[PDB]
Amino acid sequence: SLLELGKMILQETGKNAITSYGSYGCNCGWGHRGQPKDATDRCCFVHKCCYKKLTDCNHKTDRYSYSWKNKAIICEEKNPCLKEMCECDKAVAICLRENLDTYNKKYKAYFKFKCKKPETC
Ligand SMILES: CCCCCCCCCCCC(=O)O
Repeated sequence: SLLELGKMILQETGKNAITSYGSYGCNCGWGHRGQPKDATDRCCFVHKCCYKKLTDCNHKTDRYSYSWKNKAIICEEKNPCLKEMCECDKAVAICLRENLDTYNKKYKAYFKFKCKKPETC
């Protein structure tokens, strides 16, 4: 669920997920995908594409089990779909942390309506 996603992003990036990524670029947070503005935004593009494959569960509302042990995310979910959801989330948290070097506050509250049509997943 969004609960787990936000906890993973805070643990890896050190940033509040809604404030920093809830409206970042053309792909992070609310809305749909678009042409990424930078690397942080490409992370969220990949994340949303990763979510489209989850037909047997709900990425928004269904919670799953995971641990923050030794500064690393471990998915401890046995439900197959919720397991894929956890790995989708884990991937974006790690990806965003890796691109903290090029994170720019200008994209923080992006006007997502002017975003260009996204490429296919
Ligand atoms: C625990 C706090 C709840 C935050 C959950 C939403 C996460 C922020 C949205 C941006 C993540 C992304 O799209 O890559």
